[PDB]
Amino acid sequence: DLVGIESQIKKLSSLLRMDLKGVRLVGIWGMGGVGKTTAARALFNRYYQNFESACFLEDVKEYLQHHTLLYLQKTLLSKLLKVEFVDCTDTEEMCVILKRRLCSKKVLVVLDDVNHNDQLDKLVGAEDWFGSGSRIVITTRDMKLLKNHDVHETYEIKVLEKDEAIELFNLHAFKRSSPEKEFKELLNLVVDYTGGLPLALKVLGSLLYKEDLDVWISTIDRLKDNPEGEIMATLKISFDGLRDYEKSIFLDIACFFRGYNQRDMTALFHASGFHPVLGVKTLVEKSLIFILEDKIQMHDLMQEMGRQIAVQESPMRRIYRPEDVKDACIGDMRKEAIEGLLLTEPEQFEEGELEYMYSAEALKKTRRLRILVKEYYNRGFDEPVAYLPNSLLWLEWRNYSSNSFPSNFEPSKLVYLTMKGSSIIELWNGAKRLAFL
Amino acid sequence: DLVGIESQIKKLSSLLRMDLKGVRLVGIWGMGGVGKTTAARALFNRYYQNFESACFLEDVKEYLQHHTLLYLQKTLLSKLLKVEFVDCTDTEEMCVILKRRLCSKKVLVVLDDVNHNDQLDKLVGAEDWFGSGSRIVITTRDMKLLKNHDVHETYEIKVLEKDEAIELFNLHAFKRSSPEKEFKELLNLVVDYTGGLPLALKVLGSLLYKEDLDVWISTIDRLKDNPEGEIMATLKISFDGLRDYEKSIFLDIACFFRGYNQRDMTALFHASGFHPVLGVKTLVEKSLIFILEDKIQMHDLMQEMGRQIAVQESPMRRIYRPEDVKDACIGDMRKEAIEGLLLTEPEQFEEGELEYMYSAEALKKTRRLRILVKEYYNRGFDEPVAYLPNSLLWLEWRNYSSNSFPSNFEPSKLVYLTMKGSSIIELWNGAKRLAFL
Amino acid sequence: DLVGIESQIKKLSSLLRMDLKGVRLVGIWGMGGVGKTTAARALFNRYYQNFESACFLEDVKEYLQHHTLLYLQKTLLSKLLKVEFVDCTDTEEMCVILKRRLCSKKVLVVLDDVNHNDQLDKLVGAEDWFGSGSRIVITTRDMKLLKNHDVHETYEIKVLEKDEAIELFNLHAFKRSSPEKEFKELLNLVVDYTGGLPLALKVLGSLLYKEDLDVWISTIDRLKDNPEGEIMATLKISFDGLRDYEKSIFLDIACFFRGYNQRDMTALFHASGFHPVLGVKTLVEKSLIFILEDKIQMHDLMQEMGRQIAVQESPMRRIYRPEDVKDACIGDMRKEAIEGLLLTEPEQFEEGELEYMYSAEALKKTRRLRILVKEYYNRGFDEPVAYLPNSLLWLEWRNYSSNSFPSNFEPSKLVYLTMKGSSIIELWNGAKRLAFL
Amino acid sequence: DLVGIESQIKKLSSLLRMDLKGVRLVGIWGMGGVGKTTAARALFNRYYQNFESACFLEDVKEYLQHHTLLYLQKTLLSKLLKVEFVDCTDTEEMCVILKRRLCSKKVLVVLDDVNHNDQLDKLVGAEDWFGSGSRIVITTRDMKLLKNHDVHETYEIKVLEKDEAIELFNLHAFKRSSPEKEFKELLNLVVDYTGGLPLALKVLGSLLYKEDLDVWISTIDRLKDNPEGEIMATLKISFDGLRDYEKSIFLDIACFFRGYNQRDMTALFHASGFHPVLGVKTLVEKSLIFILEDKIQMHDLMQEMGRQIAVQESPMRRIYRPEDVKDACIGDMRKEAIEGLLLTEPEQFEEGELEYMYSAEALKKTRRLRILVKEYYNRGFDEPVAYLPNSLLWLEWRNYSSNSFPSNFEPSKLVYLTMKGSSIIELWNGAKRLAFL
Ligand SMILES: Nc1ncnc2c1ncn2[C@@H]1O[C@H](COP(=O)(O)OP(=O)(O)OP(=O)(O)O)[C@@H](O)[C@H]1O
Ligand SMILES: Nc1ncnc2c1ncn2[C@@H]1O[C@H](COP(=O)(O)OP(=O)(O)OP(=O)(O)O)[C@@H](O)[C@H]1O
Ligand SMILES: Nc1ncnc2c1ncn2[C@@H]1O[C@H](COP(=O)(O)OP(=O)(O)OP(=O)(O)O)[C@@H](O)[C@H]1O
Ligand SMILES: Nc1ncnc2c1ncn2[C@@H]1O[C@H](COP(=O)(O)OP(=O)(O)OP(=O)(O)O)[C@@H](O)[C@H]1O
Ligand SMILES: [Mg+2]
Ligand SMILES: [Mg+2]
Ligand SMILES: [Mg+2]
Ligand SMILES: [Mg+2]
Repeated sequence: DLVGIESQIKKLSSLLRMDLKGVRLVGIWGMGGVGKTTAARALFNRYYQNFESACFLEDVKEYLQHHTLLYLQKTLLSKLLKVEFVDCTDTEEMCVILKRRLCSKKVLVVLDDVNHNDQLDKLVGAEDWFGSGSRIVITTRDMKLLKNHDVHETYEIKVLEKDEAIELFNLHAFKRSSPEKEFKELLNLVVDYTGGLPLALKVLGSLLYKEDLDVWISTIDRLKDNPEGEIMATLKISFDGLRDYEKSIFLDIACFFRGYNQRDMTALFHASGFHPVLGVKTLVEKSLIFILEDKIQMHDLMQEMGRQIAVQESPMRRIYRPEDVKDACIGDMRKEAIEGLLLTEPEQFEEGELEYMYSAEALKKTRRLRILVKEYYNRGFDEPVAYLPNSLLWLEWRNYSSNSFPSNFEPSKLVYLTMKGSSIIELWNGAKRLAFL
Repeated sequence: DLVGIESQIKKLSSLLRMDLKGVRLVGIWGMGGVGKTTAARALFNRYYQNFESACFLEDVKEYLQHHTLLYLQKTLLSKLLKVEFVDCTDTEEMCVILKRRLCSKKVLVVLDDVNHNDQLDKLVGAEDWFGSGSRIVITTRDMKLLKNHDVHETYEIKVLEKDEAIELFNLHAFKRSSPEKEFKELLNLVVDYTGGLPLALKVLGSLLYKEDLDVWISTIDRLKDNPEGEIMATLKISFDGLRDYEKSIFLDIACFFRGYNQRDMTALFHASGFHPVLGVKTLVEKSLIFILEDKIQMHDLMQEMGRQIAVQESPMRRIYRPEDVKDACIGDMRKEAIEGLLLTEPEQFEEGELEYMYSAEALKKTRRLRILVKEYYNRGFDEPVAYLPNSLLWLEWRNYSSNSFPSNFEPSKLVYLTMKGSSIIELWNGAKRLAFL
Repeated sequence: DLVGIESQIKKLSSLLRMDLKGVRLVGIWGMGGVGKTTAARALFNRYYQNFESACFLEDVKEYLQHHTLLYLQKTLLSKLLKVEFVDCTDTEEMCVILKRRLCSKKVLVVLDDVNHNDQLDKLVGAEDWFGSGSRIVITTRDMKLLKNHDVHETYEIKVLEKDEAIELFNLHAFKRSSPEKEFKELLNLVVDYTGGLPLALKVLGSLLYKEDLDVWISTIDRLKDNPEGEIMATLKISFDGLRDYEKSIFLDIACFFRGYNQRDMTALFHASGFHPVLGVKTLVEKSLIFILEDKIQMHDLMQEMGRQIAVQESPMRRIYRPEDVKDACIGDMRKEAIEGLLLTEPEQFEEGELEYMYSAEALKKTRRLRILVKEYYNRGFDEPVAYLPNSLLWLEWRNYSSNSFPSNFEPSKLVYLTMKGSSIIELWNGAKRLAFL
Repeated sequence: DLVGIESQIKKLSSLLRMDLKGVRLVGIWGMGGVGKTTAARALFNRYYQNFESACFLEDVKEYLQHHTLLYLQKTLLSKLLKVEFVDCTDTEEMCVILKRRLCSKKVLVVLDDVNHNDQLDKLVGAEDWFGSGSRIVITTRDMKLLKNHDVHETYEIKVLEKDEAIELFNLHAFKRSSPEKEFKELLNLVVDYTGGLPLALKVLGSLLYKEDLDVWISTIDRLKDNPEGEIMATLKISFDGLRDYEKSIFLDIACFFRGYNQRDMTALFHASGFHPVLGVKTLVEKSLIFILEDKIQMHDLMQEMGRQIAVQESPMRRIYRPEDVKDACIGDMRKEAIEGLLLTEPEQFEEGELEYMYSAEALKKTRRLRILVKEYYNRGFDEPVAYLPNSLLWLEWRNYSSNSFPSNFEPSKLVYLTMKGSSIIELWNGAKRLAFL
């Protein structure tokens, strides 16, 4: 029943101001699941009587997946006015027709989802196409398309809060009734799992409906292990579009470095062949990641998205889970595309797979390796390391069994190296290059 | 000519009762091929004159595969009334229009095939959208969508009986004439092969039409070996939708355990990483399996569906057929993804492949193994077993050649173990964990 | 300009007879490229004035690939009559509407391309839907769909003759002008390459248009080596539809046995796991192969279709070309899926690859082998054979270097064995089974 | 604002002449991104008032990807005249209707994008379908379709010049403002990267819009390394269509031989199994390559297209980049499909990978090899060569360490061989065949 929305009509109304002359373009930028269309619909339903004519569209992306762009703009003209479709086999005649016919009128037009600029150029991209008092609202997942246009104001919509999330989930799961004084702990766990994103609340609300308490705990365990693919598909829509390196940057951040320092992240990505100046800016642009106190923290569910995508890959390019380490010991197949590693606690193998993975002869079979992390305290059952291949960019090691680094090691454009081990005599015998740090 | 249908109009009529006031929702839940649309059509054709207006749809799934949901509900309003299409570029205005326009009327509306709840919410999901006396009929393959709605009554439609199946097949194969007193044995074999499911009778009826007796026996042999893919595609439609573990549960049940005990099945699935509380409930929900006397018996054709799907897979994850055992002896490729086994009668190999498969060195190449079944009496040409890898969850062995279990065996969260062998001195030297049984 | 067509209007007219009362169904069955639609159009254009109303469709397959079956039959009613589309969201109401409205009229209706029986049932499948004097023409690639209906007469259309093919090609290549007294030899070679099938003549006619003589010879060489994929796609349309074994039967016939004896072919296919009673009948049914003097001769272009399809396959299951033999000597990859062989002339290897292929140790790496043919006279540089694996079904060997068969050979349900070699003392030492021959 | 276009209206106007009687067909042939539709639109907008009726279409390819050809020509008739759609379920009746109805009128019709001749035949393919004074304009990517028709004149549109490219990019990047006296060097580099092709200017203009100078240099580096896939997709559209050997010819030219001599190129392609008489002619025909001073120079961006396509391939069939050489040293996988090589400067390996690649034992693992180029001066750290496999067609070697060619070398239908080495005693001991040179 539109919970927490009334606080938004004031914010949207304030941006336009409703007393200025001419045309103003406002862009609503979200996250890909947070309330965007519902907010646009609320504004439409409140102010649609002030103008001579108004129109509203949903999911222009799907509309062009079923129809043609010329047809779409054909309907828009026939919606503002009551006239029937006018024949035009050329798009440009239609653009001139919109300019010539509806210039001397005040209208409100809402766009729901756009991804490329020719959409705006063919539909609403102008300044004098509309008369005085007209308002243009464009909803999109990234502000970049808005930036190329002359959008006066923009609004970024954040996730719901604890009280609002609980209220919405309670509304969906129990529309009339109330929990039988035994679901509060489960309520807290479920809502904490999502952390805003009302789409997830809607999906889970319809799932646990007239379901006994016996299935709720199983649902918690499944959600802990499985990403609940239904929401993951809607998030996956935003993933398609990254060209060559943004996927690698996003996968690197999601798999290993979620809340690390920015400067070291840019140093790593620049030294690894990616382009942080472009990749980081556009990833922030598309609301996949956000910067908070010089960190690159993302949403909880987006991390699960990246982890699942990394898992579904025939060559294991990202090993962080313990069982994937076991699968990587086959040999001659998975070594050539390891592209990273993350050693974990050893009380899951019970046969010495962990010691073999970082052994000398195992590391000679891999040739591309950038990230290697070993984070678990030494029990007293470790072995010295020999190879340390000549391709690493990020090094993290716990207690070091060996006396010092091997003499066959070259930094090889290293970036980050911290050693928490308490047994190191000297780092190196001489003074090597250390071009980057 | 709608055989056996007259007994159903009474059952459907009784549920609504036809004398109550307000609106009542009835959900017809079937199996994916049993008569569902035909029953809905019979009810429609019998009671369509009682109401002011009525409408009927087929295969809403396909309709959205060709059109948009907004267009679909646009036609529904234009069907109840004689008015032309009304322009609305937003779905919500259309929902309000249905509520505002057709509230003060009594109508009958039938939905043929739905899969997601937003379909019902956008089309028929309400209580006061329709006037007094309105009836809503929703046909679907699973009652779960009905459960989220306030459906008053539900009806599950079962397969046809022996007499009805024979009558329908005779109608299709010989619409006017009669069998020439030589097809009765073939008639019994063909009808027994299907076992209800009038779709299979329709498919086979049109195939053996003006065909000589010489081809009938060949058809029986082909049907024994081949699953007759045409029907298998319609059943395959229901398979798509299972998220991650329901496919594994269904494949496990179809391949090995069809009529086993429920409790051991849930113990196996819970111990193997799946979620029986969710998977079993939803598989029963989607009418893929049913529970009869604490068993998990399914339909005969669904078993062939699962077996064929398991066969078409580049990594042989399910070996039950004898020739697949031969193909699994290549080595270094099929061992790493064996994920189960089923040894069969040895009078098909004639070269000792069976003894090599369970040999000591063969079992060291496989690391993931949950189910292993060996069911054939010992001729006197067997060999002792050595490895018995440390990953099994289900064990079944015939006469045991070895004296006792190897000392290198750990139960490894075992679940089921029965030994029909008559040569066992002691199970183990000591007392191990045996956490699960 | 419709060459050779006038001889067909008489044949089609004679079948209906044009003086009978009631409704008659005639089915035109072709080959998949021979003139079918053009013949139907000629009959339509000649007799469309005799009836009150008439209609004609093209490529119902494509129409349902873009529209819905309900829409298709909606247009058919609106074509016979001048009335606008009538609303009906259920197909069955539309079928009853056709029966109720157009029963008392005489019409001519032509169907262009159908593949499944529900098309005919929903559109034209009845006897009293049409009034006296109505004619139904159904064009299809296989008579099986006609057989399930009560088609009175059928006509099979064959390829064009030498004179007609030359005339049509000359019309396409030189619509006004004439060859400059130097293209006659090239004309004969090109027309001989196609051998009828006016679609191929149309494709090649538009390709060699205002092209110099220098490119013509290159075109002949390319056509000799390349199958000219454009026509191959139209033929490929018919390939899709074979379920599991018809593809294997067709590939076996195209690759090796084109003009062999029928009885041995059925013996091979029955002994190899296929079903000749079904496969051969339906392949003849779909006009892929035809029987002439107890042979299985096919069209020339269909053989190139099968050969190309066999070539495009990552596992080399059909080796007949000489360079594929070289590619099959890699080892451990191609042996496990050889599924046949055809040794050819040895003056293309010049390094002894041919002798290695049939060597003893090479044949132990293959386990599935049915067809093996060795047809080239012994120069005096051959070696004795040792293994002769225990899976063959068809054997053909030239001059035999060895004295007799190896003692480790079992017939293994052999079917065909002829030996043209002049050096054989005895076939076997004893008397083995020889279950099939 | 249509920069540089005014010089084109005169050229197009001159071809028709605008004073002749009858109908004339003019074909505009471009490159796949150069201004073609905009030029056609300019001519339309200037001369559309002279005729009774006129029509214009865009992207007929997409129109048939969403609609049917019959529907397309249905709209064309309803555009010239004001009448509503006329029912016709057969295309041929529609063609006769166009001939019968609009013959006695003068019209202007523009086709935007065609790929197959039946499009023209069904729409505009005739001479007397239109009255005196009618003009037909057909825009297409290749003149071959025009050649089959009776097109009187053709116009090929070239890329923009330096001044025009700078003006257009400045218009897109700064529509109102001007560069802040610091972007001139960046302007020159960006425009030089594209070299005409206004589509690339449009794409890059919208990307660097209100972007700081810090991101511009990163964009230059990314464009140097990445092909900017957005434009590459539009160019990729033209790639689809080449049948079997044109792709191989194009990949060979793009990867290695861009500005080489024509005659040696045709000799190589003819000797390698391709058909230069067909392949070269049609590649020039489709405006992928052009001939300049007996060279095969292409556009700069098309070379990046070919290089990227060659890179995205699981079997490395084209090794020219230095890191791909490292990836090709795995062994037993990449050797069997090397199909060419290009050795580069050795100050990128620093471990001796280059010497191993051309070593004796490495070359025995490859069996298909046509092109091998080694272009870097000998530092004094090279090794003699032994194998030189018996399959090469093109040889290029720098300073030769060995005394002479190995005695196990056969020319093997060699084509090109130049040796810049200064240490060669004799080419061969005797006189071998040397069939081709
Ligand atoms: N604050 C809220 N109150 C009530 N319902 C909400 C709220 N936020 C979201 N929803 C519901 O959850 C769903 C979320 O989709 P939403 O309307 O946000 O589209 P969207 O996220 O803009 O679409 P996309 O991001 O894919 O373009 C909607 O169906 C909406 O009904
Ligand atoms: N009892 C019956 N009498 C006569 N015909 C039947 C009977 N049952 C099924 N059929 C025929 O067999 C076919 C089975 O399809 P049915 O009408 O059951 O659709 P459905 O199974 O509801 O579709 P789905 O399950 O894919 O949603 C129908 O075409 C119907 O004509
Ligand atoms: N005898 C002929 N005279 C003139 N033209 C012909 C002749 N036979 C075929 N053609 C031309 O060659 C083409 C062959 O296609 P045809 O009309 O035979 O369709 P079809 O083969 O029935 O289609 P399909 O087999 O794919 O269903 C047609 O476009 C037709 O114009
Ligand atoms: N000289 C020019 N002046 C202004 N704008 C141009 C010029 N040339 C191209 N453009 C713009 O760049 C884009 C290039 O596309 P264009 O109009 O050339 O279509 P096209 O290349 O004919 O399409 P295709 O080649 O894919 O069939 C157009 O949108 C056009 O607006
Ligand atoms: Mg939205
Ligand atoms: Mg149904
Ligand atoms: Mg046809
Ligand atoms: Mg264009």
